[PDB]
Amino acid sequence: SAVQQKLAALEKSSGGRLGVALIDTADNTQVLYRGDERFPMCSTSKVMAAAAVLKQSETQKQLLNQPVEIKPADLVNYNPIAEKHVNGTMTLAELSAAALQYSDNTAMNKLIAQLGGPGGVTAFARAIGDETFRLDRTEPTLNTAIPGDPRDTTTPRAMAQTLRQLTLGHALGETQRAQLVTWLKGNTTGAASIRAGLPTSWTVGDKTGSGDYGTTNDIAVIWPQGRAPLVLVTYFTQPQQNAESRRDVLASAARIIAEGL
Ligand SMILES: *[B@@]1([O])O[C][C]([C][O])O1
Repeated sequence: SAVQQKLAALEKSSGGRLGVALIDTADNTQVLYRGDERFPMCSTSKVMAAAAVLKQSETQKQLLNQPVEIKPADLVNYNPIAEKHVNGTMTLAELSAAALQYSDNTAMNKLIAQLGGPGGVTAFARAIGDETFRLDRTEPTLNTAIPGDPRDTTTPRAMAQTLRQLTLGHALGETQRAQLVTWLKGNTTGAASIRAGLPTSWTVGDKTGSGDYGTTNDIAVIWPQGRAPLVLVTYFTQPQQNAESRRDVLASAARIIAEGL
């Protein structure tokens, strides 16, 4: 299609490897580019950890209000919110929000611990029908994004389907789904990524990711004004370990997708 030709051209111009999956929930049509290739998730994996904790809260009704102590040893490489609460506590809701809206890595590690390790996050993916997602490591090493390494990867197709189920479907209870959507819509890290390629009037909830090898990711639910929502996953990684982030590629891919509608 026109869109696949434009995405291939964008990829060629960028020097890296681009993966895209769009689900249009109007007709459940899909647009895929490298849709079944594995990409390092980096921080887009935080959506799965937060959703797994939300799923737990369907039975443990007060779980999100449980205080979790932030100790100095807990701090890793990027902890914008957790740093503000060292030697104090954050609730699981606050940690989930921090992981999602600020990409706080300490928050992610506390969520992983709550789930019993990376295998607990992966188990939740399996439980909602995602056979592709795998979380193997904690922060910060899950961002190494080594070419060919299957650890901490998923495919665009799988992540788009899972994000659809979590936000628009019923993998979560009604209050939990609404909470997740609220958290994603409040993301603070996404302005230069998918959002930048879309009409300013569209509502977007997204989670970015970045890692080594210039890995630059964003996964989004998009609510166009007067139109069924869309789920868009854009993964990008580069051949040089020290490559710079390329959020503009994700913006451009979103723009190309949006043109085709
Ligand atoms: B994710 O990818 O988003 C930011 C943090 C930095 O390590 O991880």
